[PDB]
Amino acid sequence: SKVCQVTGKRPVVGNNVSHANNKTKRRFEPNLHHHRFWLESEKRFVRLRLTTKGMRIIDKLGIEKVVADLRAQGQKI
Amino acid sequence: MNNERIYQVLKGPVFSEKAQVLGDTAGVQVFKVDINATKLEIKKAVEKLFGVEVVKVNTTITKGKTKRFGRTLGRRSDVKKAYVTLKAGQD
Amino acid sequence: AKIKKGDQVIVIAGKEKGKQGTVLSVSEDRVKVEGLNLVKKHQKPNRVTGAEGGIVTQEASLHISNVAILNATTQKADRVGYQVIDGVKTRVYKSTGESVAVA
Amino acid sequence: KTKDLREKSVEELKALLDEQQLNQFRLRMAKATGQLGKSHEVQVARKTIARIKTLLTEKQ
Amino acid sequence: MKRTFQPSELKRKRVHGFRARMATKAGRQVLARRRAKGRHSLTV
RNA sequence: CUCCGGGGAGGCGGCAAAUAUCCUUUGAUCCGGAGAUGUCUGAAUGGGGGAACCCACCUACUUUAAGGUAGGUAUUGCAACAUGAAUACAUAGUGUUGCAAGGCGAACGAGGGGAAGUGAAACAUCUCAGUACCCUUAGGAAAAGAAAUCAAUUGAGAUUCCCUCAGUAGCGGCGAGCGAACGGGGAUCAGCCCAUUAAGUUAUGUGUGUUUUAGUGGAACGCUCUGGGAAGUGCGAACGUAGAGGGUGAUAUUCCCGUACACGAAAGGGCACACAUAAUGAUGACGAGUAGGGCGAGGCACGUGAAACCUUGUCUGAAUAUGGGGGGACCAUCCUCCAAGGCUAAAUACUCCUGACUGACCGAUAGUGAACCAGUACCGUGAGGGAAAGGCGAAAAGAACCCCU
RNA sequence: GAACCCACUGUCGUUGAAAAGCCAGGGGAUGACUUGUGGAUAGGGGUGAAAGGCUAAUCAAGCCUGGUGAUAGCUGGUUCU
RNA sequence: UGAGAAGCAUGCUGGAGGUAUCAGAAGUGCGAAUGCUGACGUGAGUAACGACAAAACGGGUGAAAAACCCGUUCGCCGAAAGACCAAGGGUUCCAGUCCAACGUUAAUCGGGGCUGGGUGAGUCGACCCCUAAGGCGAGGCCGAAAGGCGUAGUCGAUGGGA
Repeated sequence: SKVCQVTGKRPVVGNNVSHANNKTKRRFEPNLHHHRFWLESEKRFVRLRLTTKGMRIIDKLGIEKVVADLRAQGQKI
Repeated sequence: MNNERIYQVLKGPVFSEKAQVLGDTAGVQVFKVDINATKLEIKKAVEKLFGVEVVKVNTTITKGKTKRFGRTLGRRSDVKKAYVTLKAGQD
Repeated sequence: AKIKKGDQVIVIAGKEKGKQGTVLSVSEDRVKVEGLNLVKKHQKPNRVTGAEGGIVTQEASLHISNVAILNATTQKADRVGYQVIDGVKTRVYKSTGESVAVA
Repeated sequence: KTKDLREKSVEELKALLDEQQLNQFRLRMAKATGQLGKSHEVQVARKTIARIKTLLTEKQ
Repeated sequence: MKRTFQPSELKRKRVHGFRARMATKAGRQVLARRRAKGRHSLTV
């Protein structure tokens, strides 16, 4: 499923609004992709499905802390 | 085998023209038996509870009839019949 | 209050009012008294049991509330109550309080 | 009969259970043959078997 | 002339059978509705 | 079937009445409580399968022939242990043990998705409407809840529900329509914590009160007349902390069951409080990918409108008490409060069920579809649809026997 | 040219023997043939040597339940003195 | 009896309820809606009694015989009007007894009512072993939820195996 592991972002619902104010249902989707990150503590590559905001959070906090937080939450990585 | 099941294998004898002729001319005994009895079970039960030796056992199942009593419709239960052939002249 | 199987009672309601007798059986709210409330029953012959059918007279059940306990001393209809004498619960007449006659 | 059965030991109760089951089978045979006039015996045997089973479970 | 109903027990039970109904979410809802209404026969 | 308690003349359930056996004052039937047994299918869980069927393995006791008995053998998650690749440590994987979950069911709560008929006298903005419907999930209620809140005589003090304010102020192809808040009056009333760990909640065990699961006693009317039958007429009498209700051959406070009242529990269960332990609150120690901003949407009575305020799909991004949020574009002053961490009862919503009581509610074409063997008969492959049918008599006393056939 | 598969003409039937038939003739009959059992394709979809044909005696958008008691400036009806 | 919706008294039937006056509340007056439910008329003793071969007589039983049973003649099918298997049905199978309802007439007859009886496997079929089309599917990939696909595997005869 299109669920970001780091942030939990998922597709949401909204409207296409035209020039005559006709409305139709639409979905806004996240910028989700698969990425391999190096982990020295375990000496391995970990593959995560995440967003660019998640990448920014990883850059800010470090791979070790984010991976530990996800494991504590319950994700198996 | 358990004597508890041995004493329940056999229900009762059958009285009819076919059974009478078979008993008179061939020494075959016809029994009503439990619906879930086997030929070996019936053979063992007959030998134990009648002091005779059995050569072969034949079995058949007749389905119960559907009866209408007044406005109510019911069905009778199925019956199993065993033909037991004794050796030479016995019983 | 109870009218027992062997009690002697007097009829207070119906066509037999004023007649006394002995109870023969009590069931539900109906009681039969010996020689009272007779009917003529037409019986059809029965093949299996023989007993050629014929007209037979038998007692018909009466409602319990139509009979009352008969008091020996006064020969008058009375009512029954309950009293604990010694260690046994006993029936008594409400009119006099004496224990109900045992028969 | 329940009081009489209570005093008996487990072995005696089991032996009487076997005897009563055999008696029940024989009663069924007799009723099927139609030579028995009284029918309360089968009910007595069945209830005695039930009593013996209950007493055995209680004791063990 | 040939009419619509050509019976066959194996097909009948494989299509409308009890296990067939239990196999799917919608079939379980069908069984629930029939139980709530009190049908004497839930399935063919 | 067994035991405990109640009760004392009958009883072997009903359509469905009968004979026959039969059981019962060494106490039956029956009523209340606690135990024993409880085949097969069904989440079904040893494998399979067209539900109530077919087939198989392991252990232990018996067995002599080709059997019996008693257990165990599903998946997923978590924990401990053992074993263990590419690959050297490792890791993945594999296995054993222990614990937990799945399913069903009336309505009410919360959350994810989400129409159209219709109205606008056409119709696309709008309305219908966050309604119908699908999906996930908790409890006896849920949710919310202790101000980065309102107000503006410079005051009020957490949530929730009812009456007003008011069809007012506003929104709107300024159409049709939608529709607040402040302030006041009530119901209820409660605050407590962030790792030296609070209130509150849950399970077990003990004690003090209370209420339930059978039951017992319970007053007092005679004569006369009509009548098939008296409870109805006429004459008089009694009880009433009792003249509620039902029945009895027609209308009964004194004929029966009862009614006010008094009394009653071997055994088991519910509730209130006190106390002794377990867990829980609780991976939480002042809140940074945070507040704020550009772009596109959604919510607020409010349709981007002078649009303040809340959520964010995407791109960005501070200060941090000498600080920061709000007071409806926005600036200055003043007032007020401290977000990016939590727990919390009552007032509130509902009835598949249990006991009692009631009705200017119906009385067999009515009232539930169904007073009766009805979700049955019957129709359809199936989802599904779906009837009609009450009344002898007080008591069967239900017509012995004769005649036509 | 039989069986088997079709349906070109005419009569009869039209509250039928039959909600599509009978009788007398007619076409293919080793093939692009006929047929049994068990499977797959589902409604704005399926399948179609193509007729808007077929999709359970129903098809220019199947059936059942729900929104629902839809709306109807239209037609009918509306009970004693 | 009154101007009306209607009121009053009484003979017969029936066998247990009814209710003045003044107030009060309504499921409060039916001829029509191709209205709804049930009963019953006219058409009328009218149409009709459903392939492809056809019946006649003697006797028997019986309340009753064109239709049943026995007998002597006649006719019809005979690559289906005969014999059998699978599918489907479920007691319709055999014997005794009965004719209210059914059988397009009658019925002593019946696939009709009631009572009893009847199916016997190492070699026939199923179960079982094996797999096709296809279904399901540990892990796995994907998707708001529901769920979709699929590996190992497991089912699945219309086929192979004494």
